[PDB]
Amino acid sequence: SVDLEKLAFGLTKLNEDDLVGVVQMVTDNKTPEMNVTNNVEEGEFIIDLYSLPEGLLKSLWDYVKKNT
Amino acid sequence: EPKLLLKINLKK
Repeated sequence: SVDLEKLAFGLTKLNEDDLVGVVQMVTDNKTPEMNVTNNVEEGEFIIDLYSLPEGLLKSLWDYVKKNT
Repeated sequence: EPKLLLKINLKK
């Protein structure tokens, strides 16, 4: 089970391209219930890891480990 | 109860 606070911290350790890749993976897998905010006008995303399913969280964690 | 929200601002 992914530690969500370590995930959130580790996500900020990615470079710009890899963090965009996180945004890509999340928007491609998102449903309304995962409470992802995407202000399309402002080009900003707000990810609530606590609303993501465990498989996506695991994919994000492995992605962080692979790219740091 | 603490929650870390991750805000990501993209290039426009």
